[PDB]
Amino acid sequence: KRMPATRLYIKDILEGYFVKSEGDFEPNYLITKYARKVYRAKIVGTVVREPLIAEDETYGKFQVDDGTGVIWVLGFRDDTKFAKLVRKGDLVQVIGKIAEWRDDKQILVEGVSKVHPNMWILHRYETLKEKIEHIKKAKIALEIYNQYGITAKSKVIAKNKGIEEELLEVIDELYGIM
Amino acid sequence: KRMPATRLYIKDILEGYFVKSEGDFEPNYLITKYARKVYRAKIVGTVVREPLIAEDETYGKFQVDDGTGVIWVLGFRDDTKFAKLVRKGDLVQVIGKIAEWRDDKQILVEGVSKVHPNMWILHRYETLKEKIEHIKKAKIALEIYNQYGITAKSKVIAKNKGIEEELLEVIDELYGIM
Amino acid sequence: SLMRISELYPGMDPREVNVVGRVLKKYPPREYTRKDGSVGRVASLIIYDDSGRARVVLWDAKVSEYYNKIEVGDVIKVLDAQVKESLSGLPELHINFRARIILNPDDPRTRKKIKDIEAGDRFVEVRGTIAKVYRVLTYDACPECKKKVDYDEGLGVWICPEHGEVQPIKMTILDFGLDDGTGYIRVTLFGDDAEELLGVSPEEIAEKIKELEESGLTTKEAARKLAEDEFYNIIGREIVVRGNVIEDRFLGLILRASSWEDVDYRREIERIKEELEKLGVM
Amino acid sequence: SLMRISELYPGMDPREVNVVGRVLKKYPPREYTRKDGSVGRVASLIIYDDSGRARVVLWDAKVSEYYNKIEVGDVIKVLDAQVKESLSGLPELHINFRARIILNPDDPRVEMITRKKIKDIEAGDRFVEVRGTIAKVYRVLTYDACPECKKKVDYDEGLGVWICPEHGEVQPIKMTILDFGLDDGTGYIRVTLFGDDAEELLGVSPEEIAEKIKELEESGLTTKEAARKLAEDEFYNIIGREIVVRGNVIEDRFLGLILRASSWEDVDYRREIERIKEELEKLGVM
Amino acid sequence: VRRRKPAVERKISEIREEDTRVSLIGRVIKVDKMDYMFWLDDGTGVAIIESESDLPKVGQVVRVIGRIIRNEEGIHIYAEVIQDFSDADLEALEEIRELERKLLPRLEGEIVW
Amino acid sequence: VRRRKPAVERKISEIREEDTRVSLIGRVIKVDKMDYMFWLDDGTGVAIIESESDLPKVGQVVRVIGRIIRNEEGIHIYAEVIQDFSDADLEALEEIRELERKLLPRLEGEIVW
DNA sequence: TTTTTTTTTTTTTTTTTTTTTTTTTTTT
Ligand SMILES: [Zn+2]
Ligand SMILES: [Zn+2]
Repeated sequence: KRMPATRLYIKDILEGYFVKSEGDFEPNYLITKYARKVYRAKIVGTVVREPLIAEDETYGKFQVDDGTGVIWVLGFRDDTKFAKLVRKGDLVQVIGKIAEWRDDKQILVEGVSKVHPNMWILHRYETLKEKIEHIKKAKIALEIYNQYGITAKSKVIAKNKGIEEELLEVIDELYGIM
Repeated sequence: KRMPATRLYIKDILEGYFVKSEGDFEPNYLITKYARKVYRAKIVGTVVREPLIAEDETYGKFQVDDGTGVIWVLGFRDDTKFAKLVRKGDLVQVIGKIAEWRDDKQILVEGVSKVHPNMWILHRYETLKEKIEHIKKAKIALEIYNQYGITAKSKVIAKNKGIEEELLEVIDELYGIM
Repeated sequence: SLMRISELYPGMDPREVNVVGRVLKKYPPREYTRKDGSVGRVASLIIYDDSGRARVVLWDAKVSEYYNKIEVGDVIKVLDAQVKESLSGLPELHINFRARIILNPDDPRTRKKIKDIEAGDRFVEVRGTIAKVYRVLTYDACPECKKKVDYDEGLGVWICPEHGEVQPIKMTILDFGLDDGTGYIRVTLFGDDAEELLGVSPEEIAEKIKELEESGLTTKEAARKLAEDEFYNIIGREIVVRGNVIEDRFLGLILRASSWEDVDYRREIERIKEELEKLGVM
Repeated sequence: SLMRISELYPGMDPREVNVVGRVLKKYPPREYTRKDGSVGRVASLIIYDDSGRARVVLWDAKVSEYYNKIEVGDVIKVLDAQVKESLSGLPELHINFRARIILNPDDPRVEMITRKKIKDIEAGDRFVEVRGTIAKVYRVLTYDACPECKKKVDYDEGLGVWICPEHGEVQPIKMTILDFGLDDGTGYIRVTLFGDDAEELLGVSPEEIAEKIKELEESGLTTKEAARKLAEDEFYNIIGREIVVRGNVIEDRFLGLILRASSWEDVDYRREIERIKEELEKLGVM
Repeated sequence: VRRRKPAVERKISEIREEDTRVSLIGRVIKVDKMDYMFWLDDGTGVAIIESESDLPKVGQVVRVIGRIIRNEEGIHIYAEVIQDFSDADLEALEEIRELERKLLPRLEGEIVW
Repeated sequence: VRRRKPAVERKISEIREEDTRVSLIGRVIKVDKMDYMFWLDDGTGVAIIESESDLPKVGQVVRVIGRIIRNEEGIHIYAEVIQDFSDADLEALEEIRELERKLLPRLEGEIVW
């Protein structure tokens, strides 16, 4: 399998809780304040500064601002090529893995490309739609968790209300983190 | 010490009373009709004739006219060089010691140099300013001399009115000459 | 009618069947055995119009009625015939009791989210982000069937297994992944569609593949390398792909994209507004 | 504002600071260490208006904000800057958080971009201007000097080089010394001119003077004797010339008051006549 | 640690005193190619945009991200980013700005752990 | 003993019959290079100056010291000294001539021994 | 309608030289 890249506001990534998987092959993920488990991030913003390419070409990075937050986007080794593509002022869409370095969340670039201003508008519309969809589902799942917890009975009730079983585990994990 | 060269009209030098000092080291001086003791003269005029250099180079002389009088300027031995510098028609400024030869006052050249026509104008302005300054001071000093003479009381009165003690001695000496 | 032979399909309403064709071939009449044990007659012809060819099958009294009246080069008009699928999958015109023939006539002649996609899905429209580039390469293809052609060193010519000696055309293959926020799917583009997305000519891609192969890489290795080194810029681009989903026995679902196009942002925003209205936002 | 750079003074109210200037020089931005140990940035420019020049010092974010936007020949307007005294005693404009700069402003100013008589002179007098006649020429000579400190250099015969006690091995320059007297009608004072000022008055090159000094020394005269002789024999023509000298008065323990002239210039006759007119008005002439 | 403050989306008429970095979207009405400044009109006001290097064209629709400069001459924007918003559906943008204004505070306030 | 009579400073229009040696200051308006004569205009008149060797240029401001020659052809000056007065402030010279005229006779008359 | 076939995943980041001031008398 290959899980989805979740379209989010940079603020939601920044305020999230990064989870480092102990296994050498397990993917790292983030749990947002609204109990959203995110493996990959899909953001749309403006490149605010001219990229930073290390002289030794070991890493390349660029900054993206979407209005709700500012995040760094990093490409290592030959992946430095991604940072060379962009320039200060470009309006871009970024997909990648969420990483945490020095307790600051960032995006490990998988892809970056220039977008039309209407794509930024489409991004804002989709981000808000998905956010409302998720919050309403998580609110019902939280009530199920507070009443029954993670039991075989609660899993059946969650499926009946259109809630994935994984959502109850995310709530429990978030409660454990907090 | 080295006393000042007084800026005067040639007429004032010519009409003065030359005083030969009896000492072999004492400087000769002149007392003008306005009781001015003059050790050195500073005049500005035109060289009216081509200089006179003695064939044996023992003396060199040149004539200067300032409008108020005509005087001879003399340089002896190697000082003949001063007369060689000038030519007929040059507008010059002369500084030197006043001398009297054959009952005619003259200037023993210490320095002679060509001047700009505006220097001749500046000379006339300074000469008149100094003359008025001196006459007014000598008029007050003459009143002091006629009332008290050369006494310790008159010297105190002279200092109070901005008159030098030497001025009263010059008046007494001039009265003795006349 | 303006109907053409190319428009015939098996099981179409015989009342709609109205085509003309010139007779290309006439086969001998034959006998056939009926379900009741009796023996009937059947005869076949091949006709064609400006669009294609069709077998015309005359049954029983229609053989006696028309067969000798028709000759090669003549034009016939066929009405009210049943359309059947031939043994090669093509439409045939069956001239039974109901059908008529006129000799030498007077005639002028769906949006689906990746999470909902299934194996074997047809005509699916998916809007998403290019997430990965697997391979970029070009192969020599037949200009008719677009299949891989083989170079024969003995004859010095290019041989297509279906069309024989052909002049090969360079066909571009682009394998990438697409993400829509609810799922991930592999995508394959071919020729003109792939060249349009890549923005590089197939002849230029062939030259770059050759340089990589000369360095000691196989065709497989060179295709993956060129995708990562030169076509990584395409990643992050939002596009709309349309195609059919085939299930690979190890690679999983692969979307064979027939076409790709730029996102119509106003159309997409309207879809989102519909979803927001369903959530009680507007 | 009508304010000019010449009107700036250290500690003036930054709210009054409003000047314009064309950029004459731009120096590279530098780092500096703060009292807290952090490192900041600072960059300096030189600007000038119709009245004078000022150093402009951009601090920290003001460097990032304006430094690359400014170029030589551009005009800037400076507002609300602190005025400090430079290391040479002159006003400098400090562009800190409070200050503002307007690049190529719309401003009307943009298109526009002590005498003492010898009789009154005392020992140790500074910045005195005296107008008088050259009356005597004491000595004319040239010596080998250091190009940096202008002090006498010594020739080392063992190493074949010229040694300055302050700067070590140096390339010597010929320095001219002119000692003369000046008379203003109220007194007499000794005057000394050096190098370029002395050469300008003498109208002879220092290399030519050195050659003449050498000829005199070869004849059996010392350096002292040769200097007095050259002044009397060749530079006697300078006597009788009216000049304006400016300098400081030092008192020699036997020679008396010596005016070390920093500069000399020709007499401005109209300026002098105006001074005399002032004196005549005081006497009741005009 | 002065982390980069995200550009706050505003209309020219709604700029606040506490705003230090803003995002404005409008049409260019005048370009001064000597002082490197341009006049941006969004429908709600006109802002004087001081640019360092990029000067737009007259009549071009642009999005500007800049730092606000408050001086005695007024409030001008020192432009950091100037983007071509010529084909941008500002009607749709205005509609999403209103949707975010209404729904974002309600979504955050729904959290009852 | 005929001692040299000092040159009496005059204007061309103020020359007296008893004057034998004068000082005039003016502008050259014409030079005759064959008869060695030139025309001097001071503002008050024009005098014909006969020169022995030095001929000035036309338009040059000069000061002439000469002996007056009175003949049937008129009054001409036999030039003894011709000086270049081109940079001379004649305004200042005129002012000092008036100061001397007023103050010199008063200064001499103040002597009451 | 096509080529050729093994999906995904972690971690790595900076102001001078050298010293004795001035003065009489001599003239074709
Ligand atoms: Zn083929
Ligand atoms: Zn030195």
